[PDB]
Amino acid sequence: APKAKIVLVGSGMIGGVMATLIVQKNLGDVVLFDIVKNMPHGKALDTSHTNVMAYSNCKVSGSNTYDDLAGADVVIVTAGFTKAPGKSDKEWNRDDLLPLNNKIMIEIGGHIKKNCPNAFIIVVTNPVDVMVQLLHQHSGVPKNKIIGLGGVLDTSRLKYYISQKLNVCPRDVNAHIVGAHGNKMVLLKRYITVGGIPLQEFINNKLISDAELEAIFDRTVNTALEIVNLHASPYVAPAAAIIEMAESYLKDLKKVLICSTLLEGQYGHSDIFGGTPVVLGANGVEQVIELQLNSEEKAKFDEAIAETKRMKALA
Amino acid sequence: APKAKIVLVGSGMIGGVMATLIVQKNLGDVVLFDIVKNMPHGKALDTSHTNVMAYSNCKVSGSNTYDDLAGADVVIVTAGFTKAPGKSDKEWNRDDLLPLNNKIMIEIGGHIKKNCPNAFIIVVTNPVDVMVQLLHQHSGVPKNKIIGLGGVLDTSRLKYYISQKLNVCPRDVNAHIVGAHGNKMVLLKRYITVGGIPLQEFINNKLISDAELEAIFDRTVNTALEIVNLHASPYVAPAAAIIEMAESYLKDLKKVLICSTLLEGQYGHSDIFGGTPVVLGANGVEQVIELQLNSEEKAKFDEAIAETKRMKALA
Amino acid sequence: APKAKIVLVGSGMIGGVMATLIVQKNLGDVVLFDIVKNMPHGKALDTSHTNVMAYSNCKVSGSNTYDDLAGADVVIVTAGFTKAPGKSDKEWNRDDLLPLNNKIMIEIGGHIKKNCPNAFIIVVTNPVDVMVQLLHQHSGVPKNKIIGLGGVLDTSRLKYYISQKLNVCPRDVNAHIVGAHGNKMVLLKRYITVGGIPLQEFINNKLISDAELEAIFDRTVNTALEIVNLHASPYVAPAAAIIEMAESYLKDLKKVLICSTLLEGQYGHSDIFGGTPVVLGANGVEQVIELQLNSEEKAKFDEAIAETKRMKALA
Amino acid sequence: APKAKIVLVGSGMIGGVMATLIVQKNLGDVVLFDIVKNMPHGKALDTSHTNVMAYSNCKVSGSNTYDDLAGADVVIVTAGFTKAPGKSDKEWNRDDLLPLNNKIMIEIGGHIKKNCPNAFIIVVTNPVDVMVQLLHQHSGVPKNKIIGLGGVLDTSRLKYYISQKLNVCPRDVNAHIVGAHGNKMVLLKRYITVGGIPLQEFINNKLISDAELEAIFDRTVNTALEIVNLHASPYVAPAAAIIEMAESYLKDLKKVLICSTLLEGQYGHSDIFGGTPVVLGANGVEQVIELQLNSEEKAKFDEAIAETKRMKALA
Ligand SMILES: NC(=O)c1ccc[n+]([C@@H]2O[C@H](COP(=O)([O-])OP(=O)(O)OC[C@H]3O[C@@H](n4cnc5c(N)ncnc54)[C@H](O)[C@@H]3O)[C@@H](O)[C@H]2O)c1
Ligand SMILES: NC(=O)c1ccc[n+]([C@@H]2O[C@H](COP(=O)([O-])OP(=O)(O)OC[C@H]3O[C@@H](n4cnc5c(N)ncnc54)[C@H](O)[C@@H]3O)[C@@H](O)[C@H]2O)c1
Ligand SMILES: NC(=O)c1ccc[n+]([C@@H]2O[C@H](COP(=O)([O-])OP(=O)(O)OC[C@H]3O[C@@H](n4cnc5c(N)ncnc54)[C@H](O)[C@@H]3O)[C@@H](O)[C@H]2O)c1
Ligand SMILES: NC(=O)c1ccc[n+]([C@@H]2O[C@H](COP(=O)([O-])OP(=O)(O)OC[C@H]3O[C@@H](n4cnc5c(N)ncnc54)[C@H](O)[C@@H]3O)[C@@H](O)[C@H]2O)c1
Ligand SMILES: O=C([O-])C(=O)[O-]
Ligand SMILES: O=C([O-])C(=O)[O-]
Ligand SMILES: O=C([O-])C(=O)[O-]
Ligand SMILES: O=C([O-])C(=O)[O-]
Repeated sequence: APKAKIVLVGSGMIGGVMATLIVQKNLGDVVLFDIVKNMPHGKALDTSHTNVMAYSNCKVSGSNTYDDLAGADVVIVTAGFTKAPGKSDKEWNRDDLLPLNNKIMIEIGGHIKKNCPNAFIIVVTNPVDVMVQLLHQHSGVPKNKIIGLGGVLDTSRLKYYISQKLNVCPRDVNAHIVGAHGNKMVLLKRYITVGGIPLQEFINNKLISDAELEAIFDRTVNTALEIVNLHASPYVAPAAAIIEMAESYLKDLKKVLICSTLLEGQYGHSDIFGGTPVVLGANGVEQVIELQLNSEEKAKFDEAIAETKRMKALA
Repeated sequence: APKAKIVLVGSGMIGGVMATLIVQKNLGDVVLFDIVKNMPHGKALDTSHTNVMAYSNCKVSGSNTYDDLAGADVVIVTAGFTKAPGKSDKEWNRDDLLPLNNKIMIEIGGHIKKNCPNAFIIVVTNPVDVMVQLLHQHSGVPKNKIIGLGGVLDTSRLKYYISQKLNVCPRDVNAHIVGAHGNKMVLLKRYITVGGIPLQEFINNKLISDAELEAIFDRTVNTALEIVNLHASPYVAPAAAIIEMAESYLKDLKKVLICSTLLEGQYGHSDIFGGTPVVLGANGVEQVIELQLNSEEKAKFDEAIAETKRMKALA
Repeated sequence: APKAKIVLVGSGMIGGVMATLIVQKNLGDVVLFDIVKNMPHGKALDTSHTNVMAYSNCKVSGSNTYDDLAGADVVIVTAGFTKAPGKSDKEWNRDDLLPLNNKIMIEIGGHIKKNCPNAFIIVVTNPVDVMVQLLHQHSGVPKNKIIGLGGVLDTSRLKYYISQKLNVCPRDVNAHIVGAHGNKMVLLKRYITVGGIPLQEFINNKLISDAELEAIFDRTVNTALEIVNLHASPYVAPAAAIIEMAESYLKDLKKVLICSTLLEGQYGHSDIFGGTPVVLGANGVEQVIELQLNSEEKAKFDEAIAETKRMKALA
Repeated sequence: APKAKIVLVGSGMIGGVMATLIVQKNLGDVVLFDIVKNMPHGKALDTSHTNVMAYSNCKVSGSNTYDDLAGADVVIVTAGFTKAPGKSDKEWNRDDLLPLNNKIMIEIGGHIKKNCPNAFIIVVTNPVDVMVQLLHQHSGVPKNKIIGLGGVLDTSRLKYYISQKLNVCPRDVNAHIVGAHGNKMVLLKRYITVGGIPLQEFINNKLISDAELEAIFDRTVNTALEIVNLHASPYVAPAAAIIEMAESYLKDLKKVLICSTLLEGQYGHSDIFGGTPVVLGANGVEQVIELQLNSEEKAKFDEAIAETKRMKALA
């Protein structure tokens, strides 16, 4: 009334799952945009039939034409590479995607600025905390209208693994991972709860040990690498996390979700994007929540931001 | 496969909303049982038509026959009075329902024992922490198969009021209210989080004050009384809370939900029911979670239990 | 984005269920407006807490102030009486509500015209086909922006009863009831299908007989009277039907739903509202579908319209 | 209570989407079984994290071990090839998959018979009407406990394309495609409705022409080939169709869904599987609905069955 138009800039693995989920949730019309000929049209056609099964009414079209960004309410950018040429799966590292994906963000930014400067933008392309700022710079959109995927996905993994040990509903575990989406992501032990209860109570009761949690933390950090080596760069959970973010915007849910956003002094950092809880509603990023980190937690945050900064200089 | 059978023992205000929600969620077949002639049949007929609008397939029938408890998978007991004769709305107090509702619990307990001893039982009738134990005693069901409504409802109010001030999604506020469902309910300030973050951070940031929270606590405790004086004994949110509990059981969600359950030493209390977080799944109460209360919080818990104990002696 | 504002003009039995369902479906902010003091505020407060259980974010407020119609995207009018003074339940007839409810529609129409002339209006108050046109006249809204409840509800009953006999999913039965919502509602036997198959195939196979269908038709026509005599004027299924209609508008689903709408020559009738399939989407009534009735079916349609016309002259 | 166990025998493109949708809908625990090492474990891990985003509690595990079929409530067989070696995309034909997939069905059948003879089986592997009977023969399961995917998917395409022309909600178009899932699928023009109304009324009103419908029929038959040539063998809509079928079984919805099932005289055919409306509920195929085809429609049905029969002799 009128339906949202959601343009998926990138129609690869994450793009495909997002289109599926958008139709399931009847969230809006979908454009699967890609530079690859034919493929987005095929995925769009396949996906469009699910309107019947889902009792939805969302158009799904493919596109190779950047001007289809015109009219977009939400733009989700997954365009780019998941691996660097010559690198084995064992040495997979998001940092190595920087020289492959940087020029793509600049190009897409220019098209967003021309065609849909008032759209809400979600950047996914890795290394995401670098790429989101690059796209912010070139798209010209306001700081409250662009975020990067990271924390919703990283914490989904931490929350899930803890829930398996404790035999509780996965979403009843809450947790914070901040700073950057990469190997220096900051897993804040102090900010884990189970049914709203400090995780430390469960540790005290010997229901999960500190050593078990350490292993879960390592597993969380290395989850993408683990999945890359088993199969592929992850896509199902990334897509679900992105759609949770987009839905909070579209429906004005005002969920607290950890995303990469422009810092303007929070944690002692400015002029850079980093992962922190934000509130997503109809006005985009309605609030940037600054966790009251202690000095040791802040030092870990600084290590994460330093990686983003290092790569930004290489970009 | 086969569909759950859910018997609503009591087809009044809460019963009606529960039947509506069960059909919306396609949770199982419903029996609206009541002692009142004709009424449950009328409500059942009205409600049954919503299967079409909801794309569900749940039978909804009315009953005046206790033997319809046979085959029940879940029994929800709302049977009883919401007010005592002669009392004004201003002096409404759940304690005064004790002499009206006690004999009803005994009667229903006998029918559950005969007809559906393996059912999962949710007791709602006030004063609920007294009534749930009375029904436990007379139904003979295992301790893991019977709970009382309280904390999900009480905390829904606290969570909601805080969310309104902070402009976040209501369910992103988490909170614990324990001990008893009544005027001595224990609102645990230390156990409030917003997006998994200690509420104290928001207080420190002057986004909500300690004085504002005090007023919200008072409002939470007095919410039922407020609604009684505006309209009626509450029913929509009670129904939704009950269905959240029943659904966690039926679908094995293993949600952490605060309910009245048999204490066997937790908080220093035995041989009594009280409100505490529990995990609800396919095996009923799968875990009783004991909050690691400090001495001052425990003293408040003791005050709540003392009220339940006092009335149990009067019953 | 921004959330729809849905004003329920009338906060009685149907109003209450609608508010509940709106929060369940997260459809928009809700105002429960009524002339009765305190009651709508109490219902609103109770209902608002269900945002937590439902993972929704819809405001629910009560109102006695007509100016709260300002800003409404959807207005649902249930204001008025369900029974006439002095009449027994056995002689309940929607026609007798005419002198009670006519002035109410005029009053509400004036307030809609002043405060929300661009809102989409759903009229429920009986006798609905008369009341909807009266409100159209006094509100001044376009013909595509106002409909009356009838056919979705009447057919939910027919569809449901047939589904019970045939042991199929209720919504897999499709059926048309047209003309007017009252005792001369036209049940079109030729337009019944089961899984898209003509009902006649099932009759031929002796899975349901013509005599059984006749009894189901009578039951359908007399369903409201049946429920009135068992309990009350129906409210759960009416609410669900209304919300199905409102949702199709709000989400641009373009569902085909039978509603009372202004006829401009369809079926040989003009200058009157009657029940017919329409398509509801973002532009309101996007299409009025005229069934290609045979002469005998049309004669029944004429009998229904004649009742609406007779009462319009009395109004 | 206890959760269903759903084993996906085949963890390729359709398997992946099914696992995603099962978690979205919280339908049961999932095993992604495949002969490929590592891949199913990677997909399972990725998918499992979506329990958090979806508020679900479904295990998702990978497997290379056939014995994990033990305990299965539902088994969905997508194992096998989507294309034949040496064939271009332009000459893609499901018939050519016969020599590649036949031995796979026999092998899987033996493992089902040993490990989960009481499971409900959905066969997807092409050519599906041949493969489903082969699996029936080797698994030994009852005729009411095994179906093949076809008609839900084929009709989703027809329904969708018509809905686009008529600007109505996709699922408000109903249609039947019977006989076989392949190039001789029978598109029954007489059995198309829109909002329960004969499509012929819309043709009479010049809202869609007979020539337009002919083009839509051709498009429907050739949809898989179209998607193969644009992208890949279809997977998103196949997955959604399969999950609609599985869900109707698991939740006892009793939906009418067109599937491949054992014919025992319907349409004059026995000892073969073919596509026809069936009712899916807790007892599996609860009803086989025989459309009362006219002689010309039956001749088309016979042509479809003849293809299945021809390939069965080659198998
Ligand atoms: N931030 C996160 O939490 C997170 C998580 C997972 C993956 N990722 C990243 O997301 C990105 C996409 O992952 P995927 O699995 O979907 O990859 P993919 O390779 O399957 O899809 C990427 C698509 O981008 C397309 N593309 C390239 N240039 C384009 C352009 N200019 N415009 C439109 N499309 C273009 C490619 O043709 C391809 O189809 C990768 O960079 C990956 O590393 C980020
Ligand atoms: N625990 C909680 O958080 C909570 C919250 C709200 C209300 N309540 C309590 O729930 C109860 C029901 O509230 P309501 O608003 O639905 O009340 P209600 O008066 O509308 O309905 C109660 C129904 O119980 C019926 N009844 C009486 N004896 C019966 C019997 N032996 N078997 C079956 N039915 C019988 C009555 O006829 C009536 O229809 C009250 O006791 C109320 O105080 C508890
Ligand atoms: N069209 C249909 O299919 C259909 C179906 C069922 C009921 N109905 C009709 O819907 C109407 C409402 O039914 P209900 O069960 O909700 O009745 P109800 O008596 O419970 O509620 C009606 C409410 O309207 C209020 N009211 C009176 N004047 C008002 C005004 N000027 N502004 C706002 N509110 C006002 C009353 O105070 C009352 O709370 C009745 O007329 C009933 O006959 C229509
Ligand atoms: N009936 C229908 O309407 C319909 C529609 C679309 C596709 N299909 C068919 O479904 C099948 C699967 O399609 P897809 O897109 O998922 O193909 P896919 O190639 O992506 O996946 C098939 C999987 O089967 C696996 N496999 C092979 N042998 C196996 C065995 N013995 N046990 C377990 N797994 C085994 C492969 O390793 C592969 O991962 C194909 O035969 C396709 O033609 C049917
Ligand atoms: O960035 C990624 O690839 C991830 O974490 O899924
Ligand atoms: O017990 C009650 O009445 C309540 O809190 O709603
Ligand atoms: O109009 C009514 O009262 C009904 O049909 O529910
Ligand atoms: O069988 C197929 O490949 C299809 O129709 O999607």
